[PDB]
Amino acid sequence: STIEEQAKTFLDKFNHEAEDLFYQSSLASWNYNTNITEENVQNMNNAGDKWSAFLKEQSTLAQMYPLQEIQNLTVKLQLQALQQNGSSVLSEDKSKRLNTILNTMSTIYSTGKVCNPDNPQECLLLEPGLNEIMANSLDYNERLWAWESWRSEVGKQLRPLYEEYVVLKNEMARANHYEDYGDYWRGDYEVNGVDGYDYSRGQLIEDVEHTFEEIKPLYEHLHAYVRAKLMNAYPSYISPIGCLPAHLLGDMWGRFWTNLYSLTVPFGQKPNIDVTDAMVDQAWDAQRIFKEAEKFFVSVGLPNMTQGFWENSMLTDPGNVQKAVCHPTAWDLGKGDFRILMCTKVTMDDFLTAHHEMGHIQYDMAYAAQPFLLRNGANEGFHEAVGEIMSLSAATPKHLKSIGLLSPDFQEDNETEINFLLKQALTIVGTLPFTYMLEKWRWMVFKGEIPKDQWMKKWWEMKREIVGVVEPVPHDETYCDPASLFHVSNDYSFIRYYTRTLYQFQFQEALCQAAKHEGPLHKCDISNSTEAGQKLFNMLRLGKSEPWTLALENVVGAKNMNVRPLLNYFEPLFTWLKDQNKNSFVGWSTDWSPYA
Amino acid sequence: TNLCPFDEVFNATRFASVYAWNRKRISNCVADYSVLYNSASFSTFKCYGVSPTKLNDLCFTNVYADSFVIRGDEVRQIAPGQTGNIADYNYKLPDDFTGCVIAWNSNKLDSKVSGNYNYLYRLFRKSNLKPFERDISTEIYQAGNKPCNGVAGFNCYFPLRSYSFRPTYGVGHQPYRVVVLSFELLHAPATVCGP
Ligand SMILES: *[C@@H]1O[C@H](CO)[C@@H](O[C@@H]2O[C@H](CO)[C@@H](O)[C@H](O)[C@H]2NC(C)=O)[C@H](O)[C@H]1NC(C)=O
Ligand SMILES: *[C@@H]1O[C@H](CO)[C@@H](O)[C@H](O)[C@H]1NC(C)=O
Ligand SMILES: *[C@@H]1O[C@H](CO)[C@@H](O)[C@H](O)[C@H]1NC(C)=O
Ligand SMILES: *[C@@H]1O[C@H](CO)[C@@H](O)[C@H](O)[C@H]1NC(C)=O
Ligand SMILES: *[C@@H]1O[C@H](CO)[C@@H](O)[C@H](O)[C@H]1NC(C)=O
Ligand SMILES: *[C@@H]1O[C@H](CO)[C@@H](O)[C@H](O)[C@H]1NC(C)=O
Repeated sequence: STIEEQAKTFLDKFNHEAEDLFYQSSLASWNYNTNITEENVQNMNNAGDKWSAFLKEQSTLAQMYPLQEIQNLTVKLQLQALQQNGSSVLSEDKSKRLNTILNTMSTIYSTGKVCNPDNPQECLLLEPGLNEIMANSLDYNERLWAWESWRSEVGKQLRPLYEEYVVLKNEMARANHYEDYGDYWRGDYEVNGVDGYDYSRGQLIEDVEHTFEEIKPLYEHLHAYVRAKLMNAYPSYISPIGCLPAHLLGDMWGRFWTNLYSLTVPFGQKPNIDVTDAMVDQAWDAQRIFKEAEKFFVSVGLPNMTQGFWENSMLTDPGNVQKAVCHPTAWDLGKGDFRILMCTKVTMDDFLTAHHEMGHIQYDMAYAAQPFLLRNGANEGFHEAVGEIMSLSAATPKHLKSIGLLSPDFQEDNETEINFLLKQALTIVGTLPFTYMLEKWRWMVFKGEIPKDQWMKKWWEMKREIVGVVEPVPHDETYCDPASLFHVSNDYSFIRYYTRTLYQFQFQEALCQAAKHEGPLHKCDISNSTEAGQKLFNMLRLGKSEPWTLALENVVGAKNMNVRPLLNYFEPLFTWLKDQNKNSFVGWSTDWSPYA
Repeated sequence: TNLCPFDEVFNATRFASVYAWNRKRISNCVADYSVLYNSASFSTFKCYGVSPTKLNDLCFTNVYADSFVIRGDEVRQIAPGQTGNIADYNYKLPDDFTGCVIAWNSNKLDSKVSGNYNYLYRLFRKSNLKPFERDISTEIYQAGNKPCNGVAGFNCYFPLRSYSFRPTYGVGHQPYRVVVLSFELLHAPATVCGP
């Protein structure tokens, strides 16, 4: 026998033996997350130890199967994932430093202490401290106290450690032969060995830059409108041809513009659609939310939930003495065990989150037939762009009438579409430049174009020209401002929040095209549509068996990421914004500074 | 009026593994095909070449009952002209089979929270099985070019594996008990007819 059919025999044993140990880890984690107790921490640790040991042992043994003697793509894909060492290439001396560094960073981020000057009495930390302070307040000085308190302590205590965190993570990625740690991250999108569907690591950068060039007008108009409406909340301190100060953009870092809605309302005296009252007035329980989310997927094209999902899933908070960690999740334990852990009230946000979490489950059931190592989304953005277009169709003022919650005589005025479109633009269009800039900064730091002493200088120059945000008080080369964010201290990628945003609008316009929808895209509803569900399933069922380019083409008909559908969605708002900005300046001058 | 031992077959306390399936010989008795068709407690009841009713009054020489336990998704492989692990390495049916296949769920009996490791099946074999053949050998499968010497290792595996049933599994992974009934028609008095 040759090498290929020997690898085929090896993978059979691996797939048989791996599914058994993955069920005990998931169930032990579920027991902890549903019922917190001291003795339910040891089982989780034991299961996690056994799973990790098995994975390491089988990864060691699978490196005696050279890839060059293999011609089938499926076995190559299954072997590549398992063969990857990771961080074990490091010497044991250089492996006791990196984990210690990461744990210290995580601990120092978790254990914060912000105390106001000349008063050691009260200290409020991040949750629910400064986060609540920088969520609802209209005082310049108070807002410019929490923004420098966090950067004064944490940054100055993460700069020395991060400098080491960079040097090791590169060398590891230099031992894995990838040029550096940024390209290691970009290797997720790589496709090789398929004609007409290949994709290189360096092409992702160029594909990202081109798209951002076709969103600048909309972001400039939104930025100018927000700036025009922020000169009245704070009578001054904002210049009409300048950059928005960092401590006046909702949350702390400026990652989301959502909390600026109370100050920026297109048409006041016209409230938005809320059906919480309707639910709470005519006896809506916690199951009817999950009984109507089923009849959506069943209506469109898709199978119904299993019996074990209706009896092994915690859908309502337990209360009493038993403790439960509330966070909406969707668990695939294997062996046909799907369940959802989330404590739900009777509101509208829970109703829309239910569709998200049920879409997550419905994506999992489709690729349960693939081998163990090929059960995931095509890339790191396919799995949260599928469970998110289901909340886009469960909130339109046509789905709600059809289920008996929005008055059957309701009228749709065009003074309310703009109000709904700014709520949806303060979250989607107002975060793309931040993600782009942060990931580009990390890419340059990892590559080496940014020397160690010009670190905080380049940060507050890309804030100027890419985002439009200015220092309220100048920072020298002693802070580490990006380290103040969660995904920079704890090692995580950050580009997945960009591409996903562009994917979810490519999908919808495709599905709405199969439903013969007429009118604005934002008013679409994929219900009772047997043509869109089949098209979505023809991508859901594959998993990681085929390149993400082919899976994307199966639904949208294009081989690359595109931004035009996102601009089509936000068209009326663009016209309104352009019409209401005939007496202002679009753009910002990168010279004005609050501290002069 | 001697009743055939159908209770000892369908109502056995413990069943057998697939690679060691149990065979029972039924002959010289009166067979009552009334607690099988009428009983609406069977998940799968399929007969090939013989109508279930009506044809329940035909004389046969010998009858065979083959019993084992598989999982839910594998029941479809107990049929002529089917491929898979169960059909090729465990239990093989001829193309011209004449008989019946019955399968029913047994979750409340064969599943345990800690896992039921008493049930086994064969994963590796040199060649496919001929029809109605049973192999209970335990020689190490030699996938490489080096001798295994009866010890597992690199490119040497133990041929038997366990199902590990648990109560919280899905329908397709739950245990199913399977009984296959075969009828023999030879140049014999055929003392098994049944009213
Ligand atoms: C197996 O044992 C049972 C109990 O002794 C027999 O009785 C039948 O049991 C089923 C439920 O398991 C009932 O639905 C039937 O009504 C019972 N029938 C009678 C006559 O009591 C059952 O017949 C036995 N199985 C076989 C194949 O004989
Ligand atoms: C939670 O765990 C404790 C373990 O101390 C156990 O006694 C209790 O029955 C569990 N409760 C539930 C609802 O599982
Ligand atoms: C690759 O291996 C899988 C699994 O055995 C098989 O189904 C597939 O046909 C193989 N590829 C080709 C091109 O034959
Ligand atoms: C799902 O639908 C099937 C028929 O399509 C039905 O047999 C089954 O009971 C349904 N499941 C639930 C939980 O209602
Ligand atoms: C889908 O069909 C149901 C069946 O009653 C109906 O109530 C609902 O309004 C339909 N959806 C749309 C968008 O018309
Ligand atoms: C809403 O429609 C009316 C009627 O065409 C129009 O006069 C008005 O300007 C529209 N509102 C906006 C914000 O475009």
